[PDB]
Amino acid sequence: VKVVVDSRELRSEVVKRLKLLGVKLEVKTLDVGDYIISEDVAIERKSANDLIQSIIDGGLFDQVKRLKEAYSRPIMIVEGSLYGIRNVHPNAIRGAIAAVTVDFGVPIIFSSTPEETAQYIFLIAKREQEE
Amino acid sequence: VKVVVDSRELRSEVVKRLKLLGVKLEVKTLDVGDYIISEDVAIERKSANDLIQSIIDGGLFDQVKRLKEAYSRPIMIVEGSLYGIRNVHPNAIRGAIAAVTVDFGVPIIFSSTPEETAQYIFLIAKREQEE
Repeated sequence: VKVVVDSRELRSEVVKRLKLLGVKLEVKTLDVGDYIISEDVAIERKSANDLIQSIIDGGLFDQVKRLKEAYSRPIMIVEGSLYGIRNVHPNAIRGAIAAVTVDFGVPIIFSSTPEETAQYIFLIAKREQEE
Repeated sequence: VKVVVDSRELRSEVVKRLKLLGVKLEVKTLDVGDYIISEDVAIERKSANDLIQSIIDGGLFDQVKRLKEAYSRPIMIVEGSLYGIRNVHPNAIRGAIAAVTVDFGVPIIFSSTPEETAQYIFLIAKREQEE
């Protein structure tokens, strides 16, 4: 399987696992997206803390808009637990999640670790190659 | 906000919280779906254990198919943690999740408790009423 990865992700643990899984990576500096699977499928990796921060600063919807305008089938992988992070009401997180997945129609898959994020990227890429 | 609930959910903790939130419920016996928000939006509540079981028995995709054929904008809320449940490889769960959200295009929102499931149903219903 072949995956294009944005330069900023190069030395991440995600890339390490993708390489262990035998994925062939092509590095590029992308204006949008972190991992490109096909001309239509792109993945944006976001830590739970960054998701919450983007909700606090009201920048999440602009981000999703940009992802959708660049790829017809974008996917967001939120990495890390969203529970236990105070300073923000649960409804603020829930509301944002519902908005992105149901309104914007962009899937928000949850990963517990960078290794799991890599496993998701791998299985999606494999299905793409077969498809 | 008004929500139609399937009879089998009547005495759940989800319904208890929806009532506390001031939601007006209409009970019906639905052939598909557990909570109906609009003519287009329906929600299927599934425990983590039942999701895993449906993957084991290969019945998940048939279930999603039926949800989609009944409602144009179906939503699945998986309640409970999917981690720590052996007898099934993580990739089996990940693969199923990716398939439903990306391939079938049905959002899979994750809830930690029946109370959280109710909070999601509530905020979605409210946005529907306003919309």
